[PDB]
Amino acid sequence: TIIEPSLEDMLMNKKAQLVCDVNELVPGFLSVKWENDNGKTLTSRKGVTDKIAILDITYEDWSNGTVFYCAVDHMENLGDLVKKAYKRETGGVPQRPSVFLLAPAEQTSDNTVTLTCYVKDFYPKDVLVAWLVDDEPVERTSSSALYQFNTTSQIQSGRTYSVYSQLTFSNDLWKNEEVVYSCVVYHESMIKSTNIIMRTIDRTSNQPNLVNLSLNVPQRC
Amino acid sequence: TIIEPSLEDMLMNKKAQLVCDVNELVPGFLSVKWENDNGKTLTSRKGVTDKIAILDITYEDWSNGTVFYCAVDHMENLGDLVKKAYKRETGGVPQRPSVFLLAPAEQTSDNTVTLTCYVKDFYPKDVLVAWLVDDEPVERTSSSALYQFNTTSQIQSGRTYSVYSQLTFSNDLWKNEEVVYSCVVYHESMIKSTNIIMRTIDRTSNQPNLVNLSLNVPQRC
Amino acid sequence: TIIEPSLEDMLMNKKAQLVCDVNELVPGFLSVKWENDNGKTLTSRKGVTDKIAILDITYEDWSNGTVFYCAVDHMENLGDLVKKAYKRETGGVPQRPSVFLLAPAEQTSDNTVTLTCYVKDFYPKDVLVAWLVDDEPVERTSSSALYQFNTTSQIQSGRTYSVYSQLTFSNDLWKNEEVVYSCVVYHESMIKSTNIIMRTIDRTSNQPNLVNLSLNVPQRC
Amino acid sequence: TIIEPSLEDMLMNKKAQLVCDVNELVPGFLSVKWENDNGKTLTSRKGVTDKIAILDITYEDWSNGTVFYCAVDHMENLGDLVKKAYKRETGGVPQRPSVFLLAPAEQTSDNTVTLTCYVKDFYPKDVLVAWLVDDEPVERTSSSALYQFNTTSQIQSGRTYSVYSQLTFSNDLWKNEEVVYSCVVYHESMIKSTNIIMRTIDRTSNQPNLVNLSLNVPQRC
Amino acid sequence: TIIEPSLEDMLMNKKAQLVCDVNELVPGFLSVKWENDNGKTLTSRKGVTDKIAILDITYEDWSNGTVFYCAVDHMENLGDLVKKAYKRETGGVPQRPSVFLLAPAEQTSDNTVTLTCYVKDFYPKDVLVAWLVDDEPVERTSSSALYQFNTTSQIQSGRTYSVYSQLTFSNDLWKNEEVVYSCVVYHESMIKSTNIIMRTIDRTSNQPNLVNLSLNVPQRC
Amino acid sequence: TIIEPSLEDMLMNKKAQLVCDVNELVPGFLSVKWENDNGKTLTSRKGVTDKIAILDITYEDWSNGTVFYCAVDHMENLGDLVKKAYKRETGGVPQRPSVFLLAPAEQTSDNTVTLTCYVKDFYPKDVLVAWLVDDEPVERTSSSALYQFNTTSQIQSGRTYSVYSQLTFSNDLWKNEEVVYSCVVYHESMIKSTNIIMRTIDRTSNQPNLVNLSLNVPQRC
Amino acid sequence: TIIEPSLEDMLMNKKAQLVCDVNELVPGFLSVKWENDNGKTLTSRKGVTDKIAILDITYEDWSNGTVFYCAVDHMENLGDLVKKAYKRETGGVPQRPSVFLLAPAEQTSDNTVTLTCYVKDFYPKDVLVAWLVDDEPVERTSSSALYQFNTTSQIQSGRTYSVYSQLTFSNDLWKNEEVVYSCVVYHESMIKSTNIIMRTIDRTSNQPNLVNLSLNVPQRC
Amino acid sequence: TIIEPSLEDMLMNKKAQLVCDVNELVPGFLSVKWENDNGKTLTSRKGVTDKIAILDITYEDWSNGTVFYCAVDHMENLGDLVKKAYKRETGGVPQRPSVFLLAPAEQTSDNTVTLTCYVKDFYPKDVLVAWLVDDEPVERTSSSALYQFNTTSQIQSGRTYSVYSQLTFSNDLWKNEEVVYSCVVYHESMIKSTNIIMRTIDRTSNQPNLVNLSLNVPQRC
Ligand SMILES: *[C@@H]1O[C@H](CO)[C@@H](O[C@@H]2O[C@H](CO)[C@@H](O[C@@H]3O[C@H](CO)[C@@H](O)[C@H](O)[C@@H]3O)[C@H](O)[C@H]2NC(C)=O)[C@H](O)[C@H]1NC(C)=O
Ligand SMILES: *[C@@H]1O[C@H](CO)[C@@H](O[C@@H]2O[C@H](CO)[C@@H](O[C@@H]3O[C@H](CO)[C@@H](O)[C@H](O)[C@@H]3O)[C@H](O)[C@H]2NC(C)=O)[C@H](O)[C@H]1NC(C)=O
Ligand SMILES: *[C@@H]1O[C@H](CO)[C@@H](O[C@@H]2O[C@H](CO)[C@@H](O[C@@H]3O[C@H](CO)[C@@H](O)[C@H](O)[C@@H]3O)[C@H](O)[C@H]2NC(C)=O)[C@H](O)[C@H]1NC(C)=O
Ligand SMILES: *[C@@H]1O[C@H](CO)[C@@H](O[C@@H]2O[C@H](CO)[C@@H](O[C@@H]3O[C@H](CO)[C@@H](O)[C@H](O)[C@@H]3O)[C@H](O)[C@H]2NC(C)=O)[C@H](O)[C@H]1NC(C)=O
Ligand SMILES: *[C@@H]1O[C@H](CO)[C@@H](O[C@@H]2O[C@H](CO)[C@@H](O[C@@H]3O[C@H](CO)[C@@H](O)[C@H](O)[C@@H]3O)[C@H](O)[C@H]2NC(C)=O)[C@H](O)[C@H]1NC(C)=O
Ligand SMILES: *[C@@H]1O[C@H](CO)[C@@H](O[C@@H]2O[C@H](CO)[C@@H](O[C@@H]3O[C@H](CO)[C@@H](O)[C@H](O)[C@@H]3O)[C@H](O)[C@H]2NC(C)=O)[C@H](O)[C@H]1NC(C)=O
Ligand SMILES: *[C@@H]1O[C@H](CO)[C@@H](O[C@@H]2O[C@H](CO)[C@@H](O[C@@H]3O[C@H](CO)[C@@H](O)[C@H](O)[C@@H]3O)[C@H](O)[C@H]2NC(C)=O)[C@H](O)[C@H]1NC(C)=O
Repeated sequence: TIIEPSLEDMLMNKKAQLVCDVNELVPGFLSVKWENDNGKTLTSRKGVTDKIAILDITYEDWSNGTVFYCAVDHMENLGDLVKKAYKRETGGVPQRPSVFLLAPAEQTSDNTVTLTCYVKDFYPKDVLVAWLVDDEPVERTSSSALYQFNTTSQIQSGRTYSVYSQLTFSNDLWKNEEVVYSCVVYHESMIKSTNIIMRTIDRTSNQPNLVNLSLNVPQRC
Repeated sequence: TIIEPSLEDMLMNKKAQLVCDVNELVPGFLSVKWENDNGKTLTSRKGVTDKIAILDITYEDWSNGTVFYCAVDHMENLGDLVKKAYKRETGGVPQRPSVFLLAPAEQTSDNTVTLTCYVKDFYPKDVLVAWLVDDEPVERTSSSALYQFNTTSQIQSGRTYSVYSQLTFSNDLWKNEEVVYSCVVYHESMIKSTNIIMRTIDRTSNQPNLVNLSLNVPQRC
Repeated sequence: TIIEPSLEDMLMNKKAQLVCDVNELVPGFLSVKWENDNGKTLTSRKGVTDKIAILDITYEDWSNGTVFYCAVDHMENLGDLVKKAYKRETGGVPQRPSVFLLAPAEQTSDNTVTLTCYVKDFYPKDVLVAWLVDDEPVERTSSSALYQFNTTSQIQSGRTYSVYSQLTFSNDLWKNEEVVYSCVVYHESMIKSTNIIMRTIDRTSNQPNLVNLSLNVPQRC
Repeated sequence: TIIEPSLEDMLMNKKAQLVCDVNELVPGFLSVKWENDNGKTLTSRKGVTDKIAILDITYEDWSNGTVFYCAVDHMENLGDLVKKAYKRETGGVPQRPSVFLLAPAEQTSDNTVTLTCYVKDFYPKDVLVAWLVDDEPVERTSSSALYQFNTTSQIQSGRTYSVYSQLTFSNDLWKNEEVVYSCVVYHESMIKSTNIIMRTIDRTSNQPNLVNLSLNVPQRC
Repeated sequence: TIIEPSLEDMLMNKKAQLVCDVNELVPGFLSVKWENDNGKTLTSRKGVTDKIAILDITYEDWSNGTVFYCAVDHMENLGDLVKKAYKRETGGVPQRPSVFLLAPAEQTSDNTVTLTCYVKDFYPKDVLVAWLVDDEPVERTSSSALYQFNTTSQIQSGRTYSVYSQLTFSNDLWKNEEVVYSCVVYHESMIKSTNIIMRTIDRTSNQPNLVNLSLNVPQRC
Repeated sequence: TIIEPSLEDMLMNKKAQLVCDVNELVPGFLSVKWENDNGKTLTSRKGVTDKIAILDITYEDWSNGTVFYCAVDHMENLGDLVKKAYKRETGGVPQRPSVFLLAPAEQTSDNTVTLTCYVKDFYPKDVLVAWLVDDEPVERTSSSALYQFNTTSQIQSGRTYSVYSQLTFSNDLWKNEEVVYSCVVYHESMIKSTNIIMRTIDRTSNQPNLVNLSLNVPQRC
Repeated sequence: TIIEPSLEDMLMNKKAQLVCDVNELVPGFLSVKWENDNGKTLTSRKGVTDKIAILDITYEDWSNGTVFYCAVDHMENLGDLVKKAYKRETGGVPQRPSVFLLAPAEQTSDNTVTLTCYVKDFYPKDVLVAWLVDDEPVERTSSSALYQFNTTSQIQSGRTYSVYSQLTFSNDLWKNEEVVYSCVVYHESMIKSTNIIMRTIDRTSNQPNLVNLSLNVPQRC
Repeated sequence: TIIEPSLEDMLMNKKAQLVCDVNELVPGFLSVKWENDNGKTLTSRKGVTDKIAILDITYEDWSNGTVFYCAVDHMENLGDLVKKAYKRETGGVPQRPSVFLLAPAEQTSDNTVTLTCYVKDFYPKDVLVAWLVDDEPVERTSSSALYQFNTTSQIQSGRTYSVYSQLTFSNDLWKNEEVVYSCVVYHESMIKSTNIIMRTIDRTSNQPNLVNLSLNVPQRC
């Protein structure tokens, strides 16, 4: 049995859905159930399949740290109860991440270009990084067959966390057209206002004085 | 009797309040009323004073263009009815503004510095502009009124519009802060995602010059 | 009844014309009148229509703060008298604005560029901003199709005023790169010398420095 | 049970050791065993504890892709056999990775700086990265409480990989006259490529400059 | 008897005064007279001394080319009549000048600098050149004592004219300031919109790039 | 009767010719005469016409300040004597001028270009300015109509003077021939040394950028 | 017996002195003599010593190529006659040289700076090169002891010749004076106009864009 | 009798030959002889003709300053002995020479370009300079009229010396955007010192550049 954490972007609307899927498919299955910590009857809903239980959760409970239980009641497995739990690590006071958007270091001869948004020192583990091309998400922009965004794992030093996000596209488009790309960070520290943090960049508006020199001495004979 | 349009900032959360103030204070007053276009009985609420009527409106009605009526029913003015209306032009497809964040142009001497945020070609006439000093609203932060900001009036052309916004503060902070400022543009062209357009100027570092170098001396032909 | 302030540009010749238009057109009309503060018979002139009253005012009176009165004497409205007044505030000493010419705002998405001329703190409200293409006003050469200019309203911080003005044209003309533009500002604090202040821009300015090289010296041990 | 891949740095001497650890510690344990794919008796050695099996492997087998098997023979678990294996993904050919040193990310809030090393593409999933400070990787009187380094996970696209690694230290050391930092990358393609980043001060005029180098000079004493 | 042309700056207000001074002072004098071409009685007035005749002339007459006559009627010289004439060449249509601001000319030996404003190929011979420091005339400043300016004669190449004008001051103001000096050119052709043309110059305008760096990277083998 | 000062270029050979022309041509003429200050008989010569008197003068007399009187002795005018004088102001002590050669300010659009020569602070007040295209007088080369040039009049500030000289030609030549233009200033402040001061602009090459590199990988610990 | 060619600088005044000195001092001496090619009596003068014979020569004869004879008539050597000759190579039309002034190549800290003047392809072998500092000869300047100058030998390729002249002084003086230097070449092809060619140089005025970088790789152990 | 100094290039192998030629050819000749300072019998060899004496010398003697004597023993001249000597002044410490490559001298009139090599300070007054293109001697497969090289004499200020050398060729080859020209200098105080110059073009934007470098890299294979 596997559970999926509620989507962050939606909980930034004070609502979301916590689904619990069942993996014990080797034997038969009977029904899913969503219960409370005390075992009280917690109202729930049914998903596409009977092995999937959906539960609507508001920001109040999610932030407060309340723990819910998803259980499987197969006729053959009723001898035991796999009463999984949704435990959220709480405590501490949120720390605001420090976002840095780094320009690409690829040279002209290179084939593709990558933009990296790096965020450091935020305590709450859950975060989300998205990208915009000019002012529309890359996942929905018309030009979406040549952009590839990804996010790495979280590296923890002390009580805080840090991650690196990425977005890659062809060098020709980087050096041909003129648009502004933005890395958008969703984090809990910014719930009071905006609910979001952003950093923008474009080729023509960086103007870093530069000098490039390459020396090859073949030493050939 | 004067009405005030709902605050866009909170209407982006799909809810808001339309308050109705009464100006005919020269004679006495009896009661306020909030009705529909057809004159039906439209549920309302009461503000601090009896001359103030509050009405809760969702984004559905506001965007659809439904018109409400606020009326005054003074015992002496009952001969007539000042049944004001809230008319909000609806028009057609919106347009996404193109924001530009223009940097200061003053010199080392001037006592003050000014950041300009020009936002152009947004068809709907409802727009809001805020500023963030480092990551939090400039209105509330460590700055004890050290930061001031004001927005100009709107320009028209075609069926579009345009506007500027300015943030002013002493240049001592400008050259001894090492922070990142940002102009936030609340508009309804991006109601499908984020609901905000940002442009930022980063001062956390100052590496104006860069140099790259490579040197291969293959010692084997 | 609506009044129009005397043109500043004309008043930079120590002459102008204060026109008085009548808005109470729902009933009939009889005659216009231009009087003094004391109600004395102040000589006036007549415009195209009987509802338009022209009054010639010299710089002496306008600067001194003298107040004139325009009245309507309709046969039916003679019971009352809507004796309008023209009052220009004059409490202070002028201040010289610091004009700045900000960075160009290009957008290849629509192939258009806009240049912003910003006027900083100046006490007296009366100001006027015009544009020159090379050495003649933009409204002479090709304004009919290529160039469009506009100016916003004033924003008052303390006792002083600021205003933004813009000029917009195609980016293809931007690439001509053989045209210096210039914004000229008229204001009352320059009456002693030339009545204007000028600033200029050119397509080529504030551009970074880049040097790229590759060398292959084939040595021969 | 759990196995640990052979060290890449050691394997750059054409030898290494593959250790096999046992995790089924809930019941007792009897002996470890290291066998071949066919089950033949493969000579092995014993480590500090009986639950640890060490096997010496040369570069020939490791590169060829030969698979070895580690088995546990507990007196109670003899009913079954957990004959784990060591499967290495081998295909195509090594791809020369390009490594970039990204711009530093200063943060005056806590007075720290971070340098990033980004290895773009490399087919085989095995890679190692180390940081040098004037040729002083770690424990060389500097890496005690001054410099910290970590490495992220692998992000895969198509049939290639990439990774980031970071080095963090206080900005006080970042303001020294000149210090040489390097990011050596040991990859199974015998790369051993060192990329240098330095902070230099212009001599004729004093201005901060950031220099990047890539000496490939194969000069050896 | 010598005549003085009307001031151009005043005539940019459509008014001026043509003075007639008498030089035949060796014998006595009786009275001055200002007449028309036909000898008709042309009204005039008198100045400080009886030998000075003032005549008010408007813009129309001056541009049209009308010629006035100044005569002396000494009791002894009445035998003849020295009927002076004011002839102003009219010719064809005007031309505009192309104003240029040439390079500065410094002298460390004498510790002084000089700025030149060159006007090129304007047809009408009447032109005036004035200087501004920041936005006010040089002749009226706290530093006006240490500012010297002058204009040369007119060199006629073909049908057009050219003349040079300069401004000289010490080298310390030049090095240690951020003032923008401007040369203003009044001329008849540029009369419809504004009466003047302007240019600007600043110490830090055209400079060369310079990069000077040194490096020492102790590798090891 | 009018006199012409001796040419400076020839007096830089310590010899010259002082010609005396006669203007009283309304009546007849008899003979010219060249005398001394004391009226003594000063030997002279005869020019093309009897009304022209030539007198050979060396540098000694010219510099010393000696005067000479040219007189007309017409049979009818013998009643009086128009005994003109050649008075050359002398005093002070020569001051060597400073020469500045100012490059053209024009751009690639206009079809004419101009070079400027600014000579300043020459006390004797006797200068001559010439131009050389390629070490050849502009007036004796293979393109005379293709080059035009005139100098302005002196402007005096204290006891010194200053002048401007201009050389004008088409913009096509300025981009093609790649020659070395120079401005030659004849003055008496340096008779002891070379009698001229030159300033040159060289256009025989165009290497706007120059890079210097040096490597050293000592192979000795 | 040794002869010295007449000075050129003075031959540019159409006069000079050809002196012949006697070296046969081992025996006694009687008298010097200056004769013609035909042996005719050529008038001469006597110098400081009886062994030195001076002969005044004009530029007409010197250019024509006439050969003179200087002879020694010692009482003991009268048996023979050492009738030396002054033969000038006059075999073609003069060719004007092309002079190039080269800026110093010293970078910094070199303690010395050199200025080179290279003359190219002049036919007549006789030429002189001199140097001027702020337009005053180096020999008779206040800072004469701070400057050194020298001229190399002549290298003949075909029918023409070429030379290199040099001027060396301290680097600090080069970087802390802001003066203008100039190399002046005296040659015969320029007798028509100014008798000389001249090139000028200045540190600040001549400053193309440049980049200077060095890289030591101390291979320490 | 004339002698020829030993070749420096050969002496860079610690051996050479000192040839002694005889000029007293007017009378007969008998035999040559090579002796020591003391007159002792110093072994020698015979060249093509009897009048030429060859003597093999190692670096030891040549550097030490030993002086040899060459004598002629003609049957008629035996009355005297013209015992020539080979004395090389060598009393001082060697100092490294500094080599500069001055700016090219382009003469488009003749379509030629000359490069200059300048050796600034070498104490031993024996030096050799060679030019090479593409790492090939100018006299190797490049000795045709395509290239021409020469060297000037030596100029000494005090204890040191300096020289100039030139290489001339048509500028058609100079327009080839990539060729390497080098100076190699042999001198006692060193062994070899190369200095290359190239004529490249900026890759991103066309802008010719002139590069100059001195790769001291041992690079010995
Ligand atoms: C580099 O990054 C890795 C990955 O974040 C760091 O290892 C991780 O360290 C954290 C703790 O800082 C581990 O989380 C938890 O640690 C506590 C320690 O008491 C433990 O009780 C929890 O059960 C949990 O393990 C995390 O699991 C661990 N991850 C891995 C893959 O090792 C590492 O410390 C970082 N090193 C440096 C020098 O920054
Ligand atoms: C410069 O900006 C000003 C302010 O936007 C422009 O004036 C405005 O021009 C628009 C053009 O459509 C006017 O729209 C009109 O609105 C009234 C509202 O009652 C409507 O009845 C008309 O049919 C029309 O839609 C707007 O009123 C007007 N506002 C003001 C204060 O004048 C001005 O036109 C701009 N300059 C240029 C050159 O366009
Ligand atoms: C931002 O700009 C706006 C527009 O200029 C400022 O609003 C203006 O503020 C001034 C100063 O308080 C107001 O002047 C007042 O005018 C009334 C008469 O209308 C007079 O009775 C008062 O004594 C005072 O002089 C002006 O009316 C007001 N205009 C508008 C349209 O609101 C605003 O204060 C600026 N600063 C901000 C918003 O922080
Ligand atoms: C962003 O980076 C992550 C790094 O994990 C990428 O996820 C990984 O993508 C690779 C390549 O598709 C997956 O490899 C696959 O592994 C399975 C066995 O686990 C194998 O059966 C497949 O044939 C293939 O080799 C890898 O599993 C997958 N890992 C995870 C945790 O998802 C992700 O695809 C990257 N996304 C973008 C947009 O670049
Ligand atoms: C700008 O340049 C003009 C032209 O040189 C200057 O005017 C000239 O100034 C000089 C020196 O004061 C005058 O010389 C003297 O004039 C008086 C009066 O005629 C005479 O008695 C003296 O013997 C001597 O010649 C010169 O005449 C005068 N010329 C003109 C046409 O005014 C002018 O002063 C310069 N501007 C400034 C601010 O100095
Ligand atoms: C490099 O420069 C040297 C400069 O000396 C050139 O050597 C000189 O070449 C000229 C060629 O005409 C020689 O002229 C000859 O002079 C003798 C009398 O000495 C005369 O009898 C001949 O008829 C002819 O005029 C000159 O003597 C000679 N000088 C020396 C010292 O060698 C050399 O040729 C130049 N080489 C190149 C490749 O440019
Ligand atoms: C310019 O360069 C020339 C050539 O190097 C310099 O001429 C040289 O000057 C030195 C003296 O400073 C002479 O050295 C002396 O030579 C005599 C024998 O001739 C010897 O007895 C002395 O003890 C001393 O060594 C050297 O001969 C001479 N070389 C030539 C070729 O003339 C000249 O000094 C430099 N400076 C100037 C201003 O010309």
